[PDB]
Amino acid sequence: QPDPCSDENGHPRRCIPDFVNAAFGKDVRVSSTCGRPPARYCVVRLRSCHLCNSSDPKKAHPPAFLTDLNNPHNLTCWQSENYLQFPHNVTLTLSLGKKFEVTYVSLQFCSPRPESMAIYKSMDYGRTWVPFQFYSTQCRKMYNRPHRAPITKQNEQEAVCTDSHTDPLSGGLIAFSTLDGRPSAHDFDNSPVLQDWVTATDIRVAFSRLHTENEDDSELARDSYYYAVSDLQVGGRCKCNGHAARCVRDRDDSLVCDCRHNTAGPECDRCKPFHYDRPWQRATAREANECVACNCNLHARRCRFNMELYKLSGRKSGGVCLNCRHNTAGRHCHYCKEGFYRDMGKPITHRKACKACDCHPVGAAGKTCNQTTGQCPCKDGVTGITCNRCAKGYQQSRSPIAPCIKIPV
Amino acid sequence: QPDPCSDENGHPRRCIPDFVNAAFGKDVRVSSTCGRPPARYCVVRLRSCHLCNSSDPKKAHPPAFLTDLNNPHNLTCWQSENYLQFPHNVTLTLSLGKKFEVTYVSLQFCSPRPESMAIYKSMDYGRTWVPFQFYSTQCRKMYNRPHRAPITKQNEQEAVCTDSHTDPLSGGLIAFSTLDGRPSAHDFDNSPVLQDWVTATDIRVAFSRLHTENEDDSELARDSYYYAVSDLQVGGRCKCNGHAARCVRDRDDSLVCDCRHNTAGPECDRCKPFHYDRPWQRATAREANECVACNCNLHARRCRFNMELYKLSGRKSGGVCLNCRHNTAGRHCHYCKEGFYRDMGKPITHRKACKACDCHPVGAAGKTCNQTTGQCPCKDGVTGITCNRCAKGYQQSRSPIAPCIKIPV
Ligand SMILES: *[C@@H]1O[C@H](CO[C@@H]2O[C@@H](C)[C@@H](O)[C@@H](O)[C@@H]2O)[C@@H](O[C@@H]2O[C@H](CO)[C@@H](O)[C@H](O)[C@H]2NC(C)=O)[C@H](O)[C@H]1NC(C)=O
Ligand SMILES: *[C@@H]1O[C@H](CO[C@@H]2O[C@@H](C)[C@@H](O)[C@@H](O)[C@@H]2O)[C@@H](O[C@@H]2O[C@H](CO)[C@@H](O)[C@H](O)[C@H]2NC(C)=O)[C@H](O)[C@H]1NC(C)=O
Ligand SMILES: *[C@@H]1O[C@H](CO)[C@@H](O[C@@H]2O[C@H](CO)[C@@H](O)[C@H](O)[C@H]2NC(C)=O)[C@H](O)[C@H]1NC(C)=O
Ligand SMILES: *[C@@H]1O[C@H](CO)[C@@H](O[C@@H]2O[C@H](CO)[C@@H](O)[C@H](O)[C@H]2NC(C)=O)[C@H](O)[C@H]1NC(C)=O
Ligand SMILES: *[C@@H]1O[C@H](CO)[C@@H](O)[C@H](O)[C@H]1NC(C)=O
Ligand SMILES: *[C@@H]1O[C@H](CO)[C@@H](O)[C@H](O)[C@H]1NC(C)=O
Ligand SMILES: [Sm+3]
Ligand SMILES: [Sm+3]
Ligand SMILES: [Sm+3]
Ligand SMILES: [Sm+3]
Ligand SMILES: [Sm+3]
Ligand SMILES: [Sm+3]
Ligand SMILES: [Sm+3]
Ligand SMILES: [Sm+3]
Repeated sequence: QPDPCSDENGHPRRCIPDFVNAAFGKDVRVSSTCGRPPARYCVVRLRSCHLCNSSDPKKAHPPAFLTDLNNPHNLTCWQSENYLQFPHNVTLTLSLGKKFEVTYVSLQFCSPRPESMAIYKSMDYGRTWVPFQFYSTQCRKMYNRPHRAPITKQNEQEAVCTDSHTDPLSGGLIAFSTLDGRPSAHDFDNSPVLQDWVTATDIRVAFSRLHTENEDDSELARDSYYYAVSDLQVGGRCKCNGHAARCVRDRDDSLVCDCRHNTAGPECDRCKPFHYDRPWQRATAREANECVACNCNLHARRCRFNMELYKLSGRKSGGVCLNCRHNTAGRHCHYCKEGFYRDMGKPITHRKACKACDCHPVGAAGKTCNQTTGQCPCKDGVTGITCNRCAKGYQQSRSPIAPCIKIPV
Repeated sequence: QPDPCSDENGHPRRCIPDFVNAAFGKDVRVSSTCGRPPARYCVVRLRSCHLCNSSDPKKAHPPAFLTDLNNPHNLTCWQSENYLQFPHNVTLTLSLGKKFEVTYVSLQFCSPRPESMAIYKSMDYGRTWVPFQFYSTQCRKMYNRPHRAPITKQNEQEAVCTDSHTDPLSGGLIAFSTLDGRPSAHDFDNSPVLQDWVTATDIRVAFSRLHTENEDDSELARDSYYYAVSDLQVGGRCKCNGHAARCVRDRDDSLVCDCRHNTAGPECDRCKPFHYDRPWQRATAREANECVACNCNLHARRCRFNMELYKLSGRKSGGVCLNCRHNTAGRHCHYCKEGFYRDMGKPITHRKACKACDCHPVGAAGKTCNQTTGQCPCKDGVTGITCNRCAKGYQQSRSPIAPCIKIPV
């Protein structure tokens, strides 16, 4: 069970959390639940009505039932409140509290499937919602949607209406594939819009009309106007952009990717401090697109990225250093500032590879060193890096203006 | 009659003024002169006394007579006042008002030569005097001097006493050679002390006892106790140290060498402004020892000499420049100061052969040029003297930190 982000040889490798039913176990918020106050429900010569009493445990159908274990034997099932009018839309809302890549959303009913329902998603933690899938026989009437609309390479963030659900009365499932039907699911791994389509922080499914005049017209309701669902599932992985092997509870229970590849953020959607030599790209299966640290030769704490710099190279590197501290300067603090010179004995990384100009006042003709070698501008007859000694064939005078005069012969 | 200081080829040549009788024509100052009031003088069986009357022109003997033309015929002669006691010293003082190199001092008497006289000189324009020559029979008694003292190579600034004058009564000369007798007159041209010995700004000759008991003891005087001199001469040249062809009247009649060889002063005893590359030596017959101008490549008005500098070379040059003005510096203002660089197009002498560092702010890694070539410290990929253009194989970025990034291939 090795590190999935760490390739063999300690290298980077794209990594994504286990695929899960994110709904499982989690508490779902339903607009209507039978049992409060207790009331009998007929179950349709099929009329065998039983009691839904919320208090009475063995005869209750709470929303908890929606998500717990479902085995055909001793199966368990939530049930909406009864005698629904027509205008109704009964809603189940699920809040993951983290961005997810959802592959499917599936419900299994104990009641007959709705004639109209609609799946929604929140990308924004519950403030606004988006059409995900529509199900109805009368598409244009109920949801104002073309029936079985086509999905071009454009307009493939389209939430379609379909009669697929209409096929049953004793129960049965209706499941929604997010990727199915889209043209660009060939290579989702590098699809910018399908990677956005399959993202949700909350999920909401809203039944809006039941499967019913022959007896008595179309108006008032009866014991059998209710919905029941046994198992809700949203299948998908935690949204980590491939830079994390799992999600996990942060400080203060805000579930978040355990980020890797020198990425940070809740979705690993960015690079980690001082790791800005390369732009944050989402990890594909080909290149793990980790965040490589800029290089400052140990003379800068902070760092910055320039995209031109990246583009101007072979898309190799674009990092930049800030306030080079040890009398260094340059993009990478690579060279020694004016007024100093590269101490060649120390290595550039060393705190003190930049040494100062204690050049000779009389000897040298200037104050500033060569910024590599240290050589000061020697007066005509003086030699040395400091210009602190007369060339051979010259004699030291007491004069500051000119020491080291020519001996002739 | 060409320039004697200017050798053929316009070169330097030692030059000295015409040799002269400096006393000639000049007014002499005598302590005693007969004629005021008129009195008869006996001239010694020789007693043929005539009249000295200062007013009476044809019978006067003023000091003017001492120096004017002297031809044996119609000769002319000054005469001291008469009836001199013994203590007397009668003095003739001559003031040249300029330093001279005197070869001889000669007097010709109409009276009998003194038994004691003494020649003196002033080197200091009349304040103090120095023994030059002594003449007496009683040397130790009169002048307190050894008779015919010898003249070593040392102690050859000695003023000797001699009986040379004693050999006559009707007249006759007594002349004094300054150089005669000295050992170092072989090469006076390069003798430091004989060149000093023969120097005088004033000359004074003092008769102190006459050439007389057989008749009447030794006490009171008679008509014939007087001195008379016909021609006084001091022979010599104007003291120019060989750097001037003649002396001549300055502003305000202060006679002075017309100095040459880039020398100045009254005696040409020094070098002329900004001509201090070589110490002032007196011109010998071998080397004219002119004053060579120091070199400042036209960037300094003033200049100075260092003797160490001269000694440190092959006694070649020792000049130094002051406040190099055109952003130059150095002994000769030879190089360009820091913050500038030698404009190689102009010649060093040009006002503007020092050009400034308008180096590139982004391109170059420093503010200061090479002080010869101008090259600034180029950042890694930039080329140019200003570092104002990217090297080939590099692409200009908008970044100040690093423009001119590597194109790879
Ligand atoms: C069911 O849904 C829509 C609205 O969706 C939600 O309904 C509730 C379950 C609750 O979640 C609300 O916050 C949502 O608005 C119903 O009709 C719409 O709701 C607005 C309420 O602001 C109402 O004014 C309009 O009739 C509708 N607005 C828009 C923009 O369409 C409706 O009852 C059901 N929908 C269908 C298609 O039957
Ligand atoms: C003649 O000379 C000396 C002094 O020389 C000068 O005498 C005058 C002509 C006048 O020029 C003075 O200014 C000079 O001093 C006579 O004796 C000396 O003179 C000083 C006077 O200050 C006197 O006190 C001393 O006797 C002498 N001083 C010294 C230092 O010797 C003297 O009359 C004559 N000399 C001889 C040798 O006979
Ligand atoms: C430091 O010295 C270097 C090396 O001399 C300077 O750059 C060189 O100048 C020579 C001059 O002959 C050229 O031949 C080289 O091509 C240059 N090499 C480079 C620019 O890498 C440089 O200008 C000096 N810099 C400082 C700050 O003194
Ligand atoms: C100006 O540049 C010169 C020439 O590069 C510097 O002196 C030379 O440095 C090189 C380095 O490779 C040596 O090989 C030469 O021997 C040096 N020549 C000299 C000293 O004459 C000099 O230090 C620089 N001066 C300034 C003011 O920038
Ligand atoms: C529902 O069950 C609770 C708990 O036993 C009880 O209080 C209530 O009476 C029941 N209601 C009916 C209608 O049986
Ligand atoms: C000297 O000459 C002047 C001018 O002739 C005269 O005044 C004076 O009397 C003369 N003295 C004697 C003593 O002859
Ligand atoms: Sm590998
Ligand atoms: Sm696993
Ligand atoms: Sm269940
Ligand atoms: Sm009926
Ligand atoms: Sm010649
Ligand atoms: Sm001549
Ligand atoms: Sm005469
Ligand atoms: Sm007698």
